[PDB]
Amino acid sequence: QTMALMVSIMWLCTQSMLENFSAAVPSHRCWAPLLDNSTAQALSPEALLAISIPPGPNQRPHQCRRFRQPQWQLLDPNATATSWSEADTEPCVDGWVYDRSIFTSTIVAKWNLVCDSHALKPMAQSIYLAGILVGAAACGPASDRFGRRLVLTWSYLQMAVMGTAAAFAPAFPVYCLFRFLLAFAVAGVMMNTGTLLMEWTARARPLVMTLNSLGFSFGHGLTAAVAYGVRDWTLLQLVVSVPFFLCFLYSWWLAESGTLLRMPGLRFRTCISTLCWFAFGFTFFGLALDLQALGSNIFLLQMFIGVVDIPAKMGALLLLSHLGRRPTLAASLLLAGLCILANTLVPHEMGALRSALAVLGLGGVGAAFTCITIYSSELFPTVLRTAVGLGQMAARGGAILGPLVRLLGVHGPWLPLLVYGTVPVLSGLAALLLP
Ligand SMILES: O=C(c1cc(Cl)c(O)c(Cl)c1)N1CS(=O)(=O)c2ccccc21
Repeated sequence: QTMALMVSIMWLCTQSMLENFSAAVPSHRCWAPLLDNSTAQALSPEALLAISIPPGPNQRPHQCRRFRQPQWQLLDPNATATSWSEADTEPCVDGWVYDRSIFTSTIVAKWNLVCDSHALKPMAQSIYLAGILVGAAACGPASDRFGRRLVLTWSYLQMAVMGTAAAFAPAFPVYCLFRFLLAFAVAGVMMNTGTLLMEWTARARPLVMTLNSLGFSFGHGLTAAVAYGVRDWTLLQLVVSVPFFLCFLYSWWLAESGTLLRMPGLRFRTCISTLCWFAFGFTFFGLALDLQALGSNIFLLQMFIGVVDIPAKMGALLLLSHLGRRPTLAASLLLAGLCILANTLVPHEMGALRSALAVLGLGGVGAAFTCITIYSSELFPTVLRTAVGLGQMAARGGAILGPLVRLLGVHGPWLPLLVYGTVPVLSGLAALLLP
């Protein structure tokens, strides 16, 4: 049934977007004696925070440095500001405390993802996407040998097990391994769902496709409410993985009640298709995992993303039927690129406009994915149609490289978004030359 696959892809969407909320970084500072000790520390907590922690980014108290001694010189206005020396600070060693207003417990606040380990969250996303790649590369022969239903049930069981395991992970490497196995099973489910929806009915192939995307969509759209309802990441992952335990009931139908010629042949079409897939995967998995910086409210941002991505990718099929395949694809790619570029061009004070631009860019990359996945079925004849698998592998590689460019935020907060806006523009300019 199509409804079962839609529910499955919606829950896989919740599992995928779980990383955007469980790895959210709140405003943090490390333990200070004049702010977290007993009453003897004294009134005016802002003055205590100012004299105990030097200023930092965005004219805020430094989230990564603490004063070893209380600097009373900055509190009295008669003295010159920024008079403290660098030697008076200590490397924020006494452990970090986090704001429990928005999120009560996250993977950043649990394992102390701080300056020295700030690359762990993008490294965790990269490990997840590498697990996705390994699963997509491995479950192929497994599905061809052991059957699609058996590997589907095994992947569902693995998703459930790894979800319940990562919900209670005591260490960071163990959590990374759990996420790697969960991503392996996610990729297995993805491959099986794609292989089944490609040939269950198909003329109706574009309709079925539009459909699994209206899918991941209703998804991010429902995962925002789930993240808003459950403030603890452990119980959040638990209640996200329980639906997979429920879907495991359909195992065994209720108990019975090669192709390397894609590179030399059509090399131009092959490289262009792989470039578009790489660009889409890169942009999507680089933007959909850092929504905290793209908007002011992550939940409202995701809800707006979904409610605007529904009609865009709905009319994407009308555009494909009326205007063609290449023109609408190039137009959507250029629109997404221009939106992500204007997201950096606009100042950060226009939060609503930044959120709107991010939503428009995500809708554009979704429409571009729809266009390219409809066009890949006609770029190559039946003899060459594993070009689709090669494009999928290229998109997975782009997804993997996605979080790796986010490390450039030290050189500037706009560089990752600058790349996320520049890559789709070049992708559309290259796809414009398609026949
Ligand atoms: O990862 C993939 C993916 C990769 C390949 Cl190679 C595929 O063939 C397919 Cl169908 C999906 N995503 C991530 S997503 O947000 O679910 C999402 C939403 C909409 C379209 C694709 C897609």
